[PDB]
Amino acid sequence: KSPNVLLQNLCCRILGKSEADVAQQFQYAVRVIGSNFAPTVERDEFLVAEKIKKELTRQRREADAALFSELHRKLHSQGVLKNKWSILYLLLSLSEDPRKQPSKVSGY
Amino acid sequence: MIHELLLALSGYPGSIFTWNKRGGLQVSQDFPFLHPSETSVLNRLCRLGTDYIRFTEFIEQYTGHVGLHGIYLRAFCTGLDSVLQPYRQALLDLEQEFLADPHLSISHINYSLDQFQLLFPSVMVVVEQIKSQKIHGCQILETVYKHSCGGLPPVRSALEKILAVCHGVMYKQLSAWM
Amino acid sequence: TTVTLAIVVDKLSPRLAQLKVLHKVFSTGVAEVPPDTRNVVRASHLLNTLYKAILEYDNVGEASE
Amino acid sequence: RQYWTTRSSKFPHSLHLHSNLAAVWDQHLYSSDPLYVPDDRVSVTETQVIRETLWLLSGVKKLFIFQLIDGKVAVRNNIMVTHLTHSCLRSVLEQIAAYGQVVF
Amino acid sequence: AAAANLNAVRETMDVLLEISRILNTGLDMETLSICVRLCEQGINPEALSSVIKELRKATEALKAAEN
Amino acid sequence: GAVEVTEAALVRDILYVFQGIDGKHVKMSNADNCYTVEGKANLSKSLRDTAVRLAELGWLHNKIRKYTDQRSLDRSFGLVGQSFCAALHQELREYYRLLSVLHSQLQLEDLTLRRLLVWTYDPKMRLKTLAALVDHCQGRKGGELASAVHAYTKTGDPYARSLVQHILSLVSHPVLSFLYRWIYDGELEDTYHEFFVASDP
Repeated sequence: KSPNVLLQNLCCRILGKSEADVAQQFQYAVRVIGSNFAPTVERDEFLVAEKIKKELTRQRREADAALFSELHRKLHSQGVLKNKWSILYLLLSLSEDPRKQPSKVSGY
Repeated sequence: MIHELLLALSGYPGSIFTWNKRGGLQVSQDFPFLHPSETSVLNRLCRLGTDYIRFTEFIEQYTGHVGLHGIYLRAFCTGLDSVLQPYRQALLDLEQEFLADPHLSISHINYSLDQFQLLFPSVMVVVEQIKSQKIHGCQILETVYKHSCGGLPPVRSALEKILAVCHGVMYKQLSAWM
Repeated sequence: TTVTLAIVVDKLSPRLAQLKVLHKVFSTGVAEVPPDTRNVVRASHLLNTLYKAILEYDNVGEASE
Repeated sequence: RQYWTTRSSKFPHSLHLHSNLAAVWDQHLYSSDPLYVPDDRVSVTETQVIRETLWLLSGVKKLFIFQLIDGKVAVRNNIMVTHLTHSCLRSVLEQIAAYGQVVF
Repeated sequence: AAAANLNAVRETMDVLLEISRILNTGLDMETLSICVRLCEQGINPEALSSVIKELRKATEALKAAEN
Repeated sequence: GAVEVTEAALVRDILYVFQGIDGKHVKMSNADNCYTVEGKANLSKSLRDTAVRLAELGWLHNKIRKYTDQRSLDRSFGLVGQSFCAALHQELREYYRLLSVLHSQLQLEDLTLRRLLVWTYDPKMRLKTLAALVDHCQGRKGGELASAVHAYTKTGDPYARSLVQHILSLVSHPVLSFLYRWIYDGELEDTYHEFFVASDP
């Protein structure tokens, strides 16, 4: 229920360990989270979506990019989430490239 | 709106989209609440619906009796119906999708059906050629091959299926003789 | 499950086609035979209509199976 | 509710334009002719229409939507569904009705 | 009301699942809702990403040591 | 009071213009061959300018559409011409699928003009390249068509390069099939006379 409890549950699920068996990792996580609780920049999902589309193009998946645009439309149409920017940023930070060799030209 | 459009593409003319014996299906100019561009797009689809209606009338007229007559003409009608079956299925799938998401636009239907805009005109051209030239017996095979030589891959695949069925009949008669 | 009228019509399409052929055959085999015809004559007309329809449809092939 | 019961209960199935095209069409007629009176049509559900059609194809002789006149199955002229146009609904019901008459 | 909320949450979860699989993010089922439910609290998503990356690194290290 | 068209209404009209059919307040001036925003409605200069910049895309759209429709019906244009028309139809349908996404999003709103410009930037490049290819490729057939495509392959822009290489593979599949049949069957299906081997009967 409490955000700390949810973080503990998440770490337990990720490590496949008991709550006590991740205390050091949990302590590191608590320090990391307590470092910053509020975002330092404005929220606006259009930039997130544009970045997502650019990443998909860089991954040679333009059809998947169109699918992502469609799915973003569907989500915002059936909007039940008020903090999408955050979840989009999370998913972007967690995105991987399984369909191509790992290499990217630096963005500015 | 959307349900009546799907009905009209399914062959059920409505109040906004009326059937003309000469023109086929067309959008009523009097239908309010549509943007004029929407009416134009609808009429572009209605050209396909018109061709579908005319094809269905032709199929029923020339297949239902078991003047041009013959088993090859019946096989042609059966082939046309079997090639239009995927269009019917895609129309059902579109219907389900539009029932699934009320925020989908008519443009979604037009995109989902755009692939048929190329197949249908070519087959209608072939059908009208068969009708006008009164092609009979194996001359139907000749006509279908000649039109099958077209460059449109969707047309090529459809005509190949039709030609294969007609050749299956010709070959059956040949088998009987030989 | 969401069953729509279009889905029902499509599901019945093969049965509707069979019914349409059956109705044409029935009209030709029975309704065209005058009731004032001797039973042998009515039967012979029905049987000949059936035979001719069978021979007509046999040449259509697998699409009419 | 028994659709064969002479009490028309108009229930709006939704406020969505795509769901009320029939109501939208009647409103278009009312908006195009200020003397246009909507015909008194019995509101039937699409599911109910489907079930009545299945009963017709199963051989039920006394259907509310499809009236048998002179050995021809005919649609009652006073039937409306919220999500179908009367002309389209009529055309589809008549296409089914021709086979219903043959079967009958 | 509750039926509508359940429908909405189901469809949102399906959309998020599809978005995850199309992006090939690599996340498993349990990040079904709770992880995002945490992010919905207004938590710094950059830090959340950093911590989840660290946890993934630790988990891979532990699975490599075990294997 | 004058009618000034709202941002949403201008978006709806411009999306109709993008679909290749004019709006209710912005209409194709057929004395310039581009969509002009009427002056009966009062919009700011920047809004009208953006509308024009976007209707450039509608102009290209309608040109490509007319060319594809017209050339698609002539069996005399040959298999290569029909394949070119098919490829163009396919790209057009991709563009239309994006336009339909943008329509659907607008109706779900029922988006700003600048965001729409950004969304339309990439379509502008693609359709510009395709229209230019079409114009340079008009009046040629068969191996002239194949050469025309191979000439467009020389573009240095990589987005254009990939588009044109796909189109060239599609357009060569028929030519390659003809040549394969000439090499394997020792026979010709040349009834249009587009293959570089002439048989003289």
